[PDB]
Amino acid sequence: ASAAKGDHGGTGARTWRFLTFGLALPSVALCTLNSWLHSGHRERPAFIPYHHLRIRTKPFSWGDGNHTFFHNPRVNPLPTGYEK
Amino acid sequence: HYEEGPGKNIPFSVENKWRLLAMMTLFFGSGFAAPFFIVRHQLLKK
Amino acid sequence: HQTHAYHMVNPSPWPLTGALSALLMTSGLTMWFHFNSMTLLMIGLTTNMLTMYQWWRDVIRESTFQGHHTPAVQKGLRYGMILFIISEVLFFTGFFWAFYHSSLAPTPELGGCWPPTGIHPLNPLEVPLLNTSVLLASGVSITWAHHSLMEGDRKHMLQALFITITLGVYFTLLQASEYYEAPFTISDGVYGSTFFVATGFHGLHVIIGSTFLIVCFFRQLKFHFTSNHHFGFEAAAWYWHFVDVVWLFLYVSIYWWGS
Amino acid sequence: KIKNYQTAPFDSRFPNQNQTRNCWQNYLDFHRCEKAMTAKGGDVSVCEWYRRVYKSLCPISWVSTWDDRRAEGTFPGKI
Amino acid sequence: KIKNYQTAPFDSRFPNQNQTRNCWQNYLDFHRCEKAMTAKGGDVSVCEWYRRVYKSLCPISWVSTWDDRRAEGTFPGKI
Amino acid sequence: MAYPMQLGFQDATSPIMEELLHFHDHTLMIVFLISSLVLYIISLMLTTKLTHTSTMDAQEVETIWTILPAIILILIALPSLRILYMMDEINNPSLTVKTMGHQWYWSYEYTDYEDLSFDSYMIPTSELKPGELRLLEVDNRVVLPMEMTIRMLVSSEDVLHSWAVPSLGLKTDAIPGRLNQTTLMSSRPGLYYGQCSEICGSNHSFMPIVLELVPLKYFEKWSASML
Amino acid sequence: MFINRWLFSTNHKDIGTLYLLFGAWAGMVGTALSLLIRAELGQPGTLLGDDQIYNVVVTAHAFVMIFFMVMPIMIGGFGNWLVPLMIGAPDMAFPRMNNMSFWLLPPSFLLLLASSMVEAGAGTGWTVYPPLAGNLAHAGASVDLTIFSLHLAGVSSILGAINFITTIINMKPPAMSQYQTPLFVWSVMITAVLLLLSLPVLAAGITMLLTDRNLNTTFFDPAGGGDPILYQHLFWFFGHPEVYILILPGFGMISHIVTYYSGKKEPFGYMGMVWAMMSIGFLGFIVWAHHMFTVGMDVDTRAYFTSATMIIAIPTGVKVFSWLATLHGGNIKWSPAMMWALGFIFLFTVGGLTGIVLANSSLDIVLHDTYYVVAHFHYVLSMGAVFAIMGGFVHWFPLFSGYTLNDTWAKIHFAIMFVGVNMTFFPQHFLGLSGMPRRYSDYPDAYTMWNTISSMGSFISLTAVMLMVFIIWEAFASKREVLTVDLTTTNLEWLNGCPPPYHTFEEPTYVNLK
Amino acid sequence: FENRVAEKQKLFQEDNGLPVHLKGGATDNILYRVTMTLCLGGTLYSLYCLGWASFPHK
Ligand SMILES: CCCCCCCCCCCCCCCCCC(=O)OCC(COC(=O)CCCCCCCCCCCCCCCCC)OC(=O)CCCCCCCCCCCCCCCCC
Ligand code: HEA
Ligand code: HEA
Ligand SMILES: CCCCC/C=C\C/C=C\C/C=C\C/C=C\CCCC(=O)O[C@H](COC(=O)CCCCCCCCCCCCCCCCC)COP(=O)(O)OCCN
Ligand SMILES: CCCCC/C=C\C/C=C\C/C=C\C/C=C\CCCC(=O)O[C@H](COC(=O)CCCCCCCCCCCCCCCCC)COP(=O)(O)OCCN
Ligand SMILES: CCCCC/C=C/C/C=C\CCCCCCCC(=O)O[C@H](COC(=O)CCCCCCCCCCCCCCC)COP(=O)(O)OCC[N+](C)(C)C
Ligand SMILES: CCCCCC/C=C\CCCCCCCCCC(=O)O[C@H](COC(=O)CCCCCCCCCCCCCCC)COP(=O)(O)OC[C@@H](O)CO
Ligand SMILES: CCCCCC/C=C\CCCCCCCCCC(=O)O[C@H](COC(=O)CCCCCCCCCCCCCCC)COP(=O)(O)OC[C@@H](O)CO
Ligand SMILES: CCCCCC/C=C\CCCCCCCCCC(=O)O[C@H](COC(=O)CCCCCCCCCCCCCCC)COP(=O)(O)OC[C@@H](O)CO
Ligand SMILES: CCCCCCCCCCO[C@H]1O[C@H](CO)[C@@H](O[C@H]2O[C@@H](CO)[C@@H](O)[C@H](O)[C@@H]2O)[C@@H](O)[C@H]1O
Ligand SMILES: C[C@H](CCC(=O)O)[C@H]1CC[C@@H]2[C@H]3[C@H](O)C[C@@H]4C[C@@H](O)CC[C@]4(C)[C@@H]3C[C@@H](O)[C@@]21C
Ligand SMILES: C[C@H](CCC(=O)O)[C@H]1CC[C@H]2[C@@H]3[C@H](O)C[C@@H]4C[C@H](O)CC[C@]4(C)[C@H]3C[C@H](O)[C@]12C
Ligand SMILES: C[C@H](CCC(=O)O)[C@H]1CC[C@H]2[C@@H]3[C@H](O)C[C@@H]4C[C@H](O)CC[C@]4(C)[C@H]3C[C@H](O)[C@]12C
Ligand code: CUA
Ligand SMILES: [Cu+2]
Ligand SMILES: [Mg+2]
Ligand code: NA
Repeated sequence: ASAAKGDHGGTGARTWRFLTFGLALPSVALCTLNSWLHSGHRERPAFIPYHHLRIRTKPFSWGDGNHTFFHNPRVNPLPTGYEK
Repeated sequence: HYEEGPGKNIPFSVENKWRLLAMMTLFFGSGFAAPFFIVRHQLLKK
Repeated sequence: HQTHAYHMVNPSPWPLTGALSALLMTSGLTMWFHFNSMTLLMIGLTTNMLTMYQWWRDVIRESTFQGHHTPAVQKGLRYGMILFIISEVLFFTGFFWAFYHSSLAPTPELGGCWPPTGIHPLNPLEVPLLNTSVLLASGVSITWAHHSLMEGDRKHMLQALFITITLGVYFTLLQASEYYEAPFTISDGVYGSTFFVATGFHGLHVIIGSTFLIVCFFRQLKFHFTSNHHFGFEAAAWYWHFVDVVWLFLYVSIYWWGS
Repeated sequence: KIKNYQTAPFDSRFPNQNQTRNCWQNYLDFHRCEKAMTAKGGDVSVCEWYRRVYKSLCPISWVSTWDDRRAEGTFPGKI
Repeated sequence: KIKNYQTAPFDSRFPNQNQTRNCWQNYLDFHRCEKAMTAKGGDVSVCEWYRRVYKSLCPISWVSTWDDRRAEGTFPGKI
Repeated sequence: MAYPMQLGFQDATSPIMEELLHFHDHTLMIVFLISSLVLYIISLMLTTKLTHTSTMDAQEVETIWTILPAIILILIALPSLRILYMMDEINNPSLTVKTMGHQWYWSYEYTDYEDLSFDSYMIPTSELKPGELRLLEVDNRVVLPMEMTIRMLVSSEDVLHSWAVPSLGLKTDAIPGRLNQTTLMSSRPGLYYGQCSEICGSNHSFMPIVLELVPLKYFEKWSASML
Repeated sequence: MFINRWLFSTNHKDIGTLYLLFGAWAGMVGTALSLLIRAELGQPGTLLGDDQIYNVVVTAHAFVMIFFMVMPIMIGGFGNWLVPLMIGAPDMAFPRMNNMSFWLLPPSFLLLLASSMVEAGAGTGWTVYPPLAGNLAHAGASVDLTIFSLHLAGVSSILGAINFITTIINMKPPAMSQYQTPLFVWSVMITAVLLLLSLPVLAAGITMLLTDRNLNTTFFDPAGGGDPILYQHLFWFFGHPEVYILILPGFGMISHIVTYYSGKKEPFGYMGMVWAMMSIGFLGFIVWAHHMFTVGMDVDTRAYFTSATMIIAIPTGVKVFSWLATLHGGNIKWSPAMMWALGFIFLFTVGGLTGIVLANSSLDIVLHDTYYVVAHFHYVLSMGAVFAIMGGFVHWFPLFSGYTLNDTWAKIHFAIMFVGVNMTFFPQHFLGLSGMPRRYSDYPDAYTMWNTISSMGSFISLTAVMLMVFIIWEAFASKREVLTVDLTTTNLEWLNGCPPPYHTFEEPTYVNLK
Repeated sequence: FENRVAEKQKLFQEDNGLPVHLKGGATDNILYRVTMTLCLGGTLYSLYCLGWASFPHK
């Protein structure tokens, strides 16, 4: 490809700054708009004690040994189901 | 600066061949003996 | 006196403190995983930080302050950094191999499908896409920073570098939040395993990369770099592009194709 | 009826040393068919072939585990 | 029995404007089921649901062409 | 089984193991020829007072010692691959038997018609009947019909193991969550031994395999009575 | 001054010396372990205990011989000592990082010893395959200490690889092209490239085993959708390159030794030797699955791996015939080093040939996991790698120390070792063909004769190892200082005397471009 | 900020025979002693831990 713009006479600092503020940051601003829009807590699915999930072959070296490192009560059920 | 030349570019001394024999004996002997004593250790635990 | 251009380094204690800190960290991880204690690990992490700090400090002293980095020495450092990055690529390759192995032939325990039954993947068009625009954008700003430095523009170099760092931090915060929000965990079978270990090691590299860029920012503030000699910045930029490319592969493989 | 089965015959879909999927597939097929017949008012005897094949190929512990899970509601496969 | 069909219901597998595969899938399903039942000694009435769905969704000319091809031995789908 | 002071392979019990014996004889001759040729040349280079120490040209003799080995490798690969594909041939078995590896014994399952299954443990040395082989006998043998194509499925319920019977040319790893297939066909009746071939812990050396090959008729009666 | 010199070193010679010392010590540990193995198999029955203590011994023997003896000696020892001298460099590119590659080894070794001290040790085989190596079949810290040992040894080698490649590419005289560097330097660079590419995959794999054991991941656990075979692929992807990493520096030293004692100014077909090592290095990355011929792979995959594996015989053959062609027309000096090199050529060839037998997946069905494999690798390792190390050691000892060994005693040492290793491993071919499995603490009665003879051979080797320690002592005890060495015009490493001064090449060599 | 590199160059090139890791002054000494103490002390402690883990506590 070749994009859809032009310059190339000499790619320098001014050109890269132009790309930073004219293309890169605007893209980040759009994706930030999109993300902080499609967010919203999606309703957690019913719990099913699947044997291939919530694996426990050895307790974790922290807490009560049954909670994952970044455990989220709202969406991460324990092997026995969601928490209170 | 450091000492240079035969017998001076090493971490052990070769000034006395008997003291050297003692060094080498402990050095190589400890290595060879270690597995036997670890085996003994494992047998004496259960 | 020497009549070659290479660097004869002063006897240093850091290789030893670094090696011992490695023993303390591994010993420490063992103590933590099996004898419920973090004491060894804490000491190990501390001496490791101290070793790296002093070792790299000395490299700056030897180069910026003592002038030991002749063109030959700098050429060697270039090869060294490229080789290091190559080994990092191969490390990630092992994780990608594990991902594709598991996902291309889903076993019966998963329901014989991918993603496994019970797994609800994140939407690749949401935060994961944002993360992608964040890293690609930082690739552009670090290039502006590079050109500014070469053109002798101090203000704009600092400005561009600051933007690059902010973007790296933004990615890290976004990823941290995603980790907390994810409905699946590292214990959720091979899907959680591959997902967290691969993106986790990648996140670690982003933190290392940002730290490297921060070091460059402060060395720049202190006028260490000349418009022609600034290998530290070049290495940080190559490492940063590497981190960027690994993300693109993770994005396409795990977040998109693997969903 | 069209049977007289000795053992599960060669299946071109699973021609290699790894036969894990062959067992799995037939187990799924039988239980899918058994569910369709028990539902729409028909006879499970049509599902016979799959039953014989999976019985022949699948380790007893696998079938036993899968059966326990279908009852528990944790069977990961689609039936 | 379990019917009282008005028209083919929403199918989560085909939720988009392009419904071509919905028709095709149900056509295949019916003829696969019909073949299984007529074979192992059973009743085609179990295949009814698929027949109603494909008949509702599929253009007459498509069904007609597919039927002609199954007869000719040129039907590209697997039945 | 292996006998005292054995040098080569156990006598072939299946047509495929016979095939391997001839392929090995073919390969071993090449191994002997090349290794003795190298030993000879070493001695030839070292037994002369004549010298030639100036620069020697190599782009001529290297053609010889590149093309020759290439030809030899093809002469080994041809029969090797013919046999490889032969072992993969579709044969359509008359019986399917499964074996599950465990720490430390094997269990067998003949579930084609009846639900027959049993464990197979090594007979402790202290318990051997006179004339029985130490470390090789088991309480329950794998009764199988001779001169018949049998499909063996191998897996494990714990760690890795490997199901082997040298006289039949068999070795199939027993991997948990995986069902490996191999085919068995004995040209003769008898007892055929093998041993676990993947390190599995404490008693890896003590979980043998014993096949009992008998005519179909006896196989059937045995089947029934083992209900 | 002692601490600054030996603990804070930034000198390639001193660092090479540390490596040689460490490797010599490790060799004693590895020898002891091999004696325990053969003592257990010396007569029918059980000597030490069941397969657990036995396999903890077998596993440690392998790790020690490979990671702590062979690699440190060849790469860290001879590599550090000779590479800079052979290209006229003042030192390594990263002299400080070089010191860390060394210092990571003692901690790495301590973790290996710790793993055998705690619990019941790691009796998993050096391949550490799960589920046996998992947290249920090997619960406790042992396997975790083993993984950590490998991590440290891994980092040591990766940093060492970066240092060697950089030094070799960047620090030769301006006029010297890569095609003007000695074959040993070529052997080290290629070895460094293999290490750089292979170790990171191993690291990935053992890290996944670590998480499966401690963080509840399931990369190799079918219950979570994992696969034990995935580990095998990851391990062997590193594992095969690893065996070539163990022999390449050996090939390099053999080229130097054969050339030197043939009274030749150069090895026969230099460019063919470079081509051969590069080809071997390349091919070594696409053949790993030959260690998995019985796991249940598709037949086409097995036909490919059989074929790809045999191709390596071609470049390896060029090296063997080139060594013979270097001897051709030479004024042969029957020194002890030459003897080790001649034994290497023959014994390595035998080991390589049985490797070709094993490449055939058809035959490997029956030979896999039997003593035929053990025979193969001990001919290439215990005879190949070890003879190259012994040859290089007796050849360069005068250079490193400034003293000469007693040649007669060195020739006696060679004779004893030659008998020992052959008596130990030759009978193992029979045991393999006849079906004796690997990793067994006891065997069926029929295997008694060959196991008895093999164990006696291992005692002969022990006698050789003890004699070697005495021989080194005698050299340092008598102090016969080196005066002159022949052929310095084509062996630059000797041109600064014995031992060379701490700092060499402060004023670089002069080399015209013409 | 102002460019003080020249000052730092003077300090680190001062012919006082000090190795680069201690040439900055007294603080280098302290940091070094802290680092080395934690390393060696931590190593002794790890050896002690190994000794403890080597034996069963039934
Ligand atoms: C130590 C125990 C010895 C027991 C001996 C046999 C007893 C037989 C009884 C009675 C003998 C007659 C009745 C039984 C016949 C069985 C035939 C069979 O089933 O056949 C297959 C069998 C038996 O094969 C044989 O047909 C035996 C072959 C023996 C070759 C020996 C070379 C020995 C050299 C020096 C002595 C050994 C140590 C050093 C070996 C150094 C490396 C070769 O199994 C093998 O394949 C074993 C060998 C594996 C491959 C090694 C390949 C490279 C080897 C040597 C190259 C040397 C070249 C220069 C020439 C040789 C130069 C030195
Ligand atoms: C370099 C690798 C190496 C070396 C040299 C050896 C050497 C020996 N090994 Fe081996 N061995 C392995 C690597 C090696 N081994 C591996 C990888 C395995 C497989 C492990 C597994 O299955 O998991 C194994 C397995 C293994 C087994 C099979 C165990 C089983 O399956 O149950 C046996 C059995 O006899 C054995 C015996 C021996 C013996 C008697 C020696 C003797 O020849 C040793 C004689 C002594 C020496 C040759 C050392 C001399 C070197 C020095 C002391 C350095 C000197 C110093 C200077 C010159 C500076 N080894
Ligand atoms: C120094 C180490 C070293 C080296 C260099 C090699 C070299 C080779 N190895 Fe070996 N190998 C090991 C160490 C080594 N190996 C180890 C440690 C194991 C076991 C690991 C474990 O399970 O623990 C092993 C296992 C092993 C296996 C797995 C067997 C099994 O587990 O069932 C196979 C399979 O193909 C194999 C093949 C080869 C081949 C073909 C070569 C080739 O590179 C050899 C090429 C050389 C020659 C062929 C000789 C010289 C050539 C000529 C004179 C030219 C003419 C020749 C012909 C025309 C054939 N090796
Ligand atoms: C914010 C994004 C950046 C990621 C990293 C940041 C913080 C974590 C701490 C260290 C991570 C460094 C490398 C990754 C190692 C393991 C994967 C961790 C990735 C991660 O952080 O994964 C988390 C698991 O945490 C866990 O177990 C982690 C448990 C923490 C203990 C670390 C275990 C240490 C093992 C290290 C092995 C080192 C070997 C490396 C060798 C290198 C080469 C020799 C996921 O959380 P979860 O609750 O399961 O799911 C979320 C549900 N809401
Ligand atoms: C599905 C898998 C998923 C995982 C994938 C994850 C990530 C993707 C991969 C990569 C992307 C990451 C980062 C890329 C960004 C920057 C890298 C830096 C390159 C750079 O900027 O290089 C420059 C020039 O090129 C040079 O080095 C050229 C010189 C190079 C020297 C080093 C190489 C030596 C190593 C061995 C040699 C190989 C030999 C080849 C022949 C072998 C035949 C078989 C710097 O100059 P220098 O060193 O002085 O050389 C002087 C030559 N001009
Ligand atoms: C699967 C196994 C494969 C088996 C291996 C087969 C081995 C090959 C066998 C024979 C090779 C024949 C090569 C013929 C070369 C002639 C030798 C010669 O005589 O050597 C020189 C030629 O230079 C030159 O090629 C340079 C010198 C000789 C070059 C070749 C010598 C090396 C041969 C190999 C050495 C033995 C190793 C064999 C490996 C198995 C002599 O030079 P000139 O006479 O011009 O000058 C002398 C001055 N005059 C003119 C007054 C006489
Ligand atoms: C690369 C350029 C050279 C080109 C040569 C080709 C070599 C490798 C590339 C091909 C990889 C894709 C092939 C996948 C298609 C098959 C799908 C599949 O299904 O393959 C799967 C594994 O593939 C997998 O992970 C494959 C995982 C990858 C393994 C390859 C290892 C090489 C990686 C190292 C190279 C470093 C590169 C640096 C990166 C820039 C599973 O195996 P099956 O046996 O089917 O098991 C199913 C059984 O139930 C039935 O028998
Ligand atoms: C919470 C955070 C903690 C996490 C742990 C890791 C933390 C930080 C790692 C960040 C790396 C910082 C590196 C700083 C290096 C500063 C020294 C430097 O950059 O030194 C430069 C040389 O490059 C050099 O050595 C280049 C040096 C290369 C270093 C790059 C290595 C990255 C380290 C990765 C380690 C982990 C591996 C992955 C784990 C699985 C000096 O030369 P110049 O710049 O030309 O100056 C000279 C001019 O002034 C002349 O006029
Ligand atoms: C279970 C947990 C396991 C943990 C294991 C941890 C192992 C060690 C931890 C402590 C090590 C950190 C201390 C800092 C190391 C910096 C080395 C460095 O920066 O080395 C540089 C060379 O490598 C270069 O450039 C380029 C190369 C930069 C390498 C940076 C070092 C990072 C070490 C980790 C490597 C991991 C391997 C990655 C693949 C998986 C500088 O070379 P020197 O010889 O110093 O000087 C030469 C002078 O001319 C400079 O003026
Ligand atoms: C290759 C580079 C990788 C090197 C290794 C990475 C090292 C990772 C260190 C993780 O350490 C931690 O350990 C803990 C476990 O002890 C935590 O505390 C916790 O654990 C507890 C102890 O039981 C609880 O009391 C608390 O709730 C708390 O979450 C914790 O925050 C965290 O810092
Ligand atoms: C002080 C310095 C000017 C050059 C000098 O030091 O003489 C200025 C120029 C550009 C730098 C700034 C850049 O414009 C980028 C940043 C923008 C601000 O929003 C916060 C501080 C910020 C991080 C920088 C701080 C500022 O103090 C810098 C460092
Ligand atoms: C072209 C290259 C270098 C020559 C030089 O510049 O000196 C040489 C070195 C080694 C040679 C190779 C080796 O001699 C091995 C092979 C020998 C056959 O005679 C031809 C192909 C063959 C594969 C050679 C091709 C080519 O002539 C190579 C690759
Ligand atoms: C072994 C590895 C798979 C590892 C894994 O399961 O994770 C696979 C991936 C791709 C495979 C290769 C590619 O599919 C291409 C080739 C296909 C041929 O049928 C055999 C060789 C062939 C070269 C393959 C060999 C082997 O099966 C490879 C290398
Ligand atoms: Cu079971 Cu070894
Ligand atoms: Cu290999
Ligand atoms: Mg095996
Ligand atoms: Na024994």
